[PDB]
Amino acid sequence: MEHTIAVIPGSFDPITYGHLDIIERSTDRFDEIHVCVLKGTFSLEERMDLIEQSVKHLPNVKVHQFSGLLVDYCEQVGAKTIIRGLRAVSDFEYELRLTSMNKKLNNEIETLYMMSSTNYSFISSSIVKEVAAYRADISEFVPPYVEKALKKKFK
Amino acid sequence: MEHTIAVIPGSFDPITYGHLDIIERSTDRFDEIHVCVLKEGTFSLEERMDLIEQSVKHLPNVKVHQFSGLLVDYCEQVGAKTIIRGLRAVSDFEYELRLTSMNKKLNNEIETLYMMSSTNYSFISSSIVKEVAAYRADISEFVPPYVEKALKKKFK
Amino acid sequence: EHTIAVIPGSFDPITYGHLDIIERSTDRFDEIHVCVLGTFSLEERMDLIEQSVKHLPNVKVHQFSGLLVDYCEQVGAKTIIRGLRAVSDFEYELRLTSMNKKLNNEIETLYMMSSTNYSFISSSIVKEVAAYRADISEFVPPYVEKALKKKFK
Amino acid sequence: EHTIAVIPGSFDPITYGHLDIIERSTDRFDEIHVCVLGTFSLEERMDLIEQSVKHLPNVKVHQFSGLLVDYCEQVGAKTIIRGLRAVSDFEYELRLTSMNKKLNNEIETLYMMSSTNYSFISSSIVKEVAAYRADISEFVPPYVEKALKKKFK
Amino acid sequence: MEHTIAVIPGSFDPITYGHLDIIERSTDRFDEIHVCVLKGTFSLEERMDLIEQSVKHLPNVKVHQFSGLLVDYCEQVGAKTIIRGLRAVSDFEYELRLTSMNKKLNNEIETLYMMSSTNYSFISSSIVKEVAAYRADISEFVPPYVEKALKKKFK
Amino acid sequence: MEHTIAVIPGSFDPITYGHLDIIERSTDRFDEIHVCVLKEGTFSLEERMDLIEQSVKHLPNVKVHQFSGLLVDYCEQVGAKTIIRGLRAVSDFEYELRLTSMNKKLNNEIETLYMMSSTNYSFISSSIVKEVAAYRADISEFVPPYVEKALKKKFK
Ligand SMILES: COc1cc(OC)nc([C@@H]2CCCC[C@H]2C(=O)NCc2ccc(Cl)c(Cl)c2)n1
Ligand SMILES: COc1cc(OC)nc([C@@H]2CCCC[C@H]2C(=O)NCc2ccc(Cl)c(Cl)c2)n1
Ligand SMILES: COc1cc(OC)nc([C@@H]2CCCC[C@H]2C(=O)NCc2ccc(Cl)c(Cl)c2)n1
Ligand SMILES: COc1cc(OC)nc([C@@H]2CCCC[C@H]2C(=O)NCc2ccc(Cl)c(Cl)c2)n1
Ligand SMILES: COc1cc(OC)nc([C@H]2CCCCC2C(=O)NCc2ccc(Cl)c(Cl)c2)n1
Ligand SMILES: COc1cc(OC)nc([C@H]2CCCCC2C(=O)NCc2ccc(Cl)c(Cl)c2)n1
Ligand SMILES: Nc1ncnc2c1ncn2[C@@H]1O[C@H](COP(=O)(O)OP(=O)(O)O)[C@@H](O)[C@H]1O
Ligand SMILES: Nc1ncnc2c1ncn2[C@@H]1O[C@H](COP(=O)(O)OP(=O)(O)O)[C@@H](O)[C@H]1O
Ligand SMILES: Nc1ncnc2c1ncn2[C@@H]1O[C@H](COP(=O)(O)OP(=O)(O)O)[C@@H](O)[C@H]1O
Ligand SMILES: Nc1ncnc2c1ncn2[C@@H]1O[C@H](COP(=O)(O)OP(=O)(O)O)[C@@H](O)[C@H]1O
Ligand SMILES: Nc1ncnc2c1ncn2[C@@H]1O[C@H](COP(=O)(O)OP(=O)(O)O)[C@@H](O)[C@H]1O
Ligand SMILES: Nc1ncnc2c1ncn2[C@@H]1O[C@H](COP(=O)(O)OP(=O)(O)O)[C@@H](O)[C@H]1O
Repeated sequence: MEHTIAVIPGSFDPITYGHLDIIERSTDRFDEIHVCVLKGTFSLEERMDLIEQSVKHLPNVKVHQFSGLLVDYCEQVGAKTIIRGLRAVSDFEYELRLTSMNKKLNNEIETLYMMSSTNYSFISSSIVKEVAAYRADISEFVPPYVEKALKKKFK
Repeated sequence: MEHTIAVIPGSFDPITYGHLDIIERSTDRFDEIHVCVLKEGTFSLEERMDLIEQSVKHLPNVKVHQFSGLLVDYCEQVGAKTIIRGLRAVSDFEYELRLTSMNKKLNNEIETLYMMSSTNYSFISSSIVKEVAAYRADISEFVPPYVEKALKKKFK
Repeated sequence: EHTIAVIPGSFDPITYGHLDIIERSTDRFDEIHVCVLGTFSLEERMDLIEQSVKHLPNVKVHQFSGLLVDYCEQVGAKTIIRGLRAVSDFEYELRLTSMNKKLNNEIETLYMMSSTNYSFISSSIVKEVAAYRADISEFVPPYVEKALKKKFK
Repeated sequence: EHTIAVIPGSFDPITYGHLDIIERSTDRFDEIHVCVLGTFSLEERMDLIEQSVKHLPNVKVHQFSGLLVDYCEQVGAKTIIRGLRAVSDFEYELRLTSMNKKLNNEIETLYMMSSTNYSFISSSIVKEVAAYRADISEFVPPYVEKALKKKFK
Repeated sequence: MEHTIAVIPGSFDPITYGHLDIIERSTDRFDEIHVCVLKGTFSLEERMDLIEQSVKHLPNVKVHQFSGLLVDYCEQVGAKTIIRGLRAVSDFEYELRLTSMNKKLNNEIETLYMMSSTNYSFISSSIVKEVAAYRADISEFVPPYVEKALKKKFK
Repeated sequence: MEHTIAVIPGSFDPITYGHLDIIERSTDRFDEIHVCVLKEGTFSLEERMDLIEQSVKHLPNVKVHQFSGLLVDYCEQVGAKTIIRGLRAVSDFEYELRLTSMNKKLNNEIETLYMMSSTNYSFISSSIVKEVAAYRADISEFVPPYVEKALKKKFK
C-alpha cells in the first residue's frame, strides 16, 4: 500500500531506553518514523541532539521539532499515525484522554499504542534523572551518549 | 513497505459495533486484515464466522478465519507480523498487558498494537448486547442489521 | 412520593455493605425500592431484606421480571442508587450506566461511596467466612446472621 | 427548596463536562448551588458560570470562604454532587469524601458518571487546545468560547 | 527477637517461578516459611508434591495443607505473618479485601506483600497452563519437575 | 534470626496517624525500626524530626534519622535489609511498583515489604490534614496531640 509515516511524540527529557524500545519496535512497520518534540532539565537543542545520536543506527528515523498541535504536524508531514507507549494504568487513562481529544482535533489521524517491554516498564526520564542526581549507575537505562550527558549535568 | 497482514483475534459471540470500530479503523493501515476466531457460548463457530463475514463484506481486504493453535502460530503461518486489539478500560488494559508479555516470549517477531475504542462504543461487549437482546430492547445502535436479525431470533 | 430511588441487587444475602447504602438513601427521597432478581432462593432473599429494613418506614422490597430501567418507569422512579467500593466496582458500573442511559435517557444512576468500615464486605466473602464458622455479627444484620448459621452451621 | 444539592469546583473555566453534571442534576433537587473557590479570576469564573447556566432557573452560583461542608450546613444542603470520568477521579473523590464524612456526617456526596461524549473534557485540556487556536465550540458554551478566544486569541 | 514463622498461602495449581520468587525472597527474613495449601487441574496430593520438589533446596521451607481459615492455621502453628505477592492492580484490590477481612477474623496476624520481580509480573498458574495446553515451551516459567508434570498433563 | 533493622522512609510533613499505623504495626516484627526522613514544604526538617520523635517515643525500638543520598545506601550503611511502605490505593500501588523496580536494580539485597493501611486511616495524608487544619476543623482524629498542637499554631 501507499507510503506510510508514523510520528512518535515526546518531550524526551532525556530520551531513555524506554523511548528507544518503542522507536525501534516501530521502524519495521512504517516507511518512515518521525521523532517529534514540541517547540525541563535539558534544553530543546540538547534534547534534539540526544535523540539524533541515540537513533543514528535506524536509518528510517528522522528527528524534528514543531510548535503547534501534534495532529497539525502530522497533517503537514502526511503522517496518518501517532505511536505512543503504555507502561501502566496511569499512562493508560492519560493516553485515553489525549486520544479522545486528538480524534476531535483531526479524525484522520489514528493513535496506535504498544506496551513497553518487561524490562523497561519502570523507566521514565524522571526516575533516570533522579538516579543520576545521586550518581548511581544508569548504563542499563539510557544509551551511552545520553549516559555521558546526564553525568555531566548532575556532576 | 512490503505486503502487511494484521490479525484481529476474538471470540465474536457475536460481533458488535465495538469490534467493527476496530476493524474499520485498521483496514486502511495494512494490505490485509484477518479476523481470527478461536477453535460453547451462545452462537456456534460457523454462525460466528457467518456473522462476521456479513458484517465486514463492505470492506475491501478483510478475511475471516478460524484456528486451533496459538494465535502467534497463526500469525507465523499466514505471514502476519501484527496483532491488533482494542482497549476500552483499565481492566482490558491489565489483561492485555499480561497476554502481550507472554506472546512476546512465544514469538518476539510479532507485535501487538492497540487502539482506544471510540467513546461511543467503549461500553459495548458481546455480553451486554445479549443481555439487552434477551429483554428485547432495541439493539440497532449496538450491532449491524445482519447480527441484529440473528440476536432477535435467538431471543424470540 | 414526589421522588422514588431504586436500589437494585442480587442480595444473596443482604449485608451491612448493602444496608449502609440503603440507610444513607432513606432521608434523600420520599421512597426507596430495593429491587431484586445463588445460595438463597428469591423468596428467601426478599424475606431477609424485608426483615433487615423494617426499621426504615419508607423502604419497600420488590422483584421484577424485565429491565431495571422499565421498573423505574413503571413506578415513577427517576433515580437508581448504586454503592461503589473499589476501582473494579467503578469500571463495571460505568459500563452498566452507559447502557442504561441508552435504554432510558430519563433515568439517572447516582453512586455513593461505601463507608470505610464496610468497603471490603460482599455477599460472597460473608458466605465464605460463614462456611468456616467465623463470627459474622459485624458483617450482617441479626436475621441474616441466623440464616447464614442455619445454612452453613 | 425542601432539597438543595451543591456542585463544587474551580470552574477555570466551566466546560460542557461541568454543564453535563449540572443539567442532569436540576430536575432532581429543588435548587442547585454551583459553588466556587488559575487562568481566570474568581470574578471572571463566576460570571462565566452565571452566563452558562442562565437557562436553568433553579441553579444559583456562589462563592465561599470556608469548608464545603460548612457551606452546605449554612444553606441547608444535605447533598454534594460530583462527576466521575475515570479511575483517577474515582480514587481522588474517595479520599475527599472519606474526609468530608468525618467533618460532617450528615452531608452525603453523590456521584454521576460523566456522559460518554464529555468524559475526556477538563478545563486544562480545553485551555491547552484553545492556546493553539483549535475549534472549541464542542467543548465549552458560547460565552466561555468567547472568553477563551479573547484570552489566547 | 523471638522465633518467627511466615505463611505463604496459595492453591499452587501448579506452582510457578512467580510463586517461587516470593518464597525464595522470604526465606532469609523469617526463621521458618510454611507454604500452605487449602484442604483445579492438579489434585491436592499432586500440588503438594510439585511444591516440595520445587522448594527442596530451601531448607527452612515446609509444605503443609489445612482445611480451615488461614488465620486459624497461622494461629495453630504460631505464625504472626502472611506473605502474599502483588503483580498488578487487580491483585492489589483483591488482596486489600482479603486482608481487610483477615484483620477482622484475627487482628494479631499481619499480611506483608512483596512486589513480583520484573520478569515474573505476567506469569500465573493459569497462563502457564494455557501455554502448556498448546505445548509451547514453559521452561522459563516453571521449575523442571513442574515442567515435566505439565507436559504429561497436557500430552 | 540475626539482628534485623527495617527502614520506614518518608517526608512526614507532618507525621499522621496514617504513618503511625504502619510504624506501630512494624515495631514488633523487627529488632529495630528506623524512620528515615529525606535531606520546602510546611515544616522544616528539624521540626519534622521532632514531631516524629515525640509521636514514636512510646515505642521501644524506633529511631528517627535523616539522609542525604539514596535510601538503599542508607539501608546498606545501617545494616537494614528491609524497607517498609504502606499502601492505601491503586495510585499508591503503581507508584510504589515503579520505585521498588528501580531500588532492586540499585541494590538487590534490600527488599521492600508493604502493608495495607488500616481501613480507618486509608484516606489520611499529610496534605489533607494540613488542608483541614488551615480551616481549623477538629484534627484530633488524624494526628497525635504533639502534632495537633504544632498544626494549630502553624494555622493560627
Ligand atoms: C497523542 O500524543 C500527544 C502528546 C502530547 O504531548 C506530548 N500532546 C498531545 C496533545 C493531546 C490533546 C491536546 C493537544 C495535543 C498537543 O498536540 N500538544 C502539542 C504538542 C505536544 C507534543 C508534540 Cl511532540 C507536538 Cl509536535 C505538539 N498528544
Ligand atoms: C493478544 O491476543 C490474544 C488473545 C487470546 O485470547 C485467548 N489469547 C492470546 C494468548 C496469550 C498467551 C497464551 C496463549 C495465547 C493464545 O494464543 N491463546 C488462544 C487463542 C488461540 C488462537 C486464536 Cl486464533 C485465538 Cl483468536 C486465541 N492472545
Ligand atoms: C490472605 O491470603 C488469603 C488467601 C486465601 O485463599 C488463597 N484466602 C484468604 C481468605 C481471606 C478472607 C476469607 C477467608 C480466607 C481463607 O482463609 N480461606 C481459607 C484458606 C485459603 C487458603 C489457604 Cl492456604 C488456607 Cl490454609 C485457608 N486469605
Ligand atoms: C521505596 O521508598 C522510596 C521512597 C522515595 O522517596 C523519594 N524514593 C525512593 C527512590 C526510588 C528509586 C530512585 C531513588 C530512590 C531514592 O532513594 N530517593 C530519595 C530518598 C532518598 C533518601 C531517603 Cl533517606 C529517602 Cl527517605 C528518599 N524510594
Ligand atoms: C444499574 O444497575 C444495574 C444492575 C444490573 O444487575 C445486573 N443490571 C443492570 C443492567 C445493565 C444494563 C443491561 C441491562 C440491565 C438490567 O436491567 N438487567 C435486569 C435487571 C437487573 C437487576 C434488577 Cl434488580 C432488575 Cl429489576 C432488572 N443495571
Ligand atoms: C467533595 O468536594 C470537595 C471539593 C474540594 O475542592 C478541593 N474540596 C473538598 C474538601 C476535601 C476535604 C478537605 C476539605 C475540603 C474543602 O472543603 N475545601 C474547601 C472548599 C473546596 C471547594 C469549595 Cl467549592 C468550597 Cl466552597 C470549599 N471537597
Ligand atoms: N497527568 C499525567 N498522568 C500520567 N502521565 C503523565 C501525566 N503528565 C505527563 N505524563 C507522562 O510524562 C511523560 C512525559 O511526557 P511526553 O511529552 O508524552 O513524553 P516523554 O516522556 O518522551 O518526554 C510521558 O511518558 C507521559 O505519559
Ligand atoms: N480480567 C479479565 N480476565 C479475563 N478476561 C477478561 C478480563 N477483562 C476483560 N476480559 C475479556 O473480554 C473477553 C471478550 O473478548 P475476547 O474473548 O478476546 O473476544 P471478543 O473480542 O469477541 O469479545 C471476555 O471473555 C473476557 O475474558
Ligand atoms: N465484573 C464485575 N465486577 C464487579 N462486580 C460484579 C461483576 N460481575 C458481577 N458483579 C456483581 O455485582 C455485585 C454488586 O452486585 P449487584 O448487581 O448490586 O448485586 P449485590 O449488590 O447483591 O451483589 C458484586 O457483589 C458481584 O456479585
Ligand atoms: N490528584 C487529583 N486527581 C484528579 N483530579 C484532581 C487531583 N488534584 C486536583 N484535581 C482537580 O480536580 C478537578 C476536578 O475539579 P474540582 O475540584 O471539581 O474543580 P473543576 O471541576 O472545576 O476542575 C480536576 O479538573 C483537577 O483540577
Ligand atoms: N477475583 C479475583 N481478582 C483478582 N485475582 C484473583 C481473583 N480470584 C483469584 N485470584 C488470583 O488467582 C490466583 C490463585 O489463588 P491463590 O489461592 O491466592 O494462589 P495460587 O495462584 O498460588 O494458586 C492468585 O494469584 C489470586 O491473586
Ligand atoms: N502518582 C504519584 N506520583 C508522585 N507521587 C505520588 C503518586 N501517588 C502518591 N504519591 C506520593 O505520596 C507522597 C507523600 O509520601 P512521601 O513523600 O513518601 O512521604 P510521607 O510518607 O511523609 O507522606 C507525595 O509526595 C506523593 O508524591
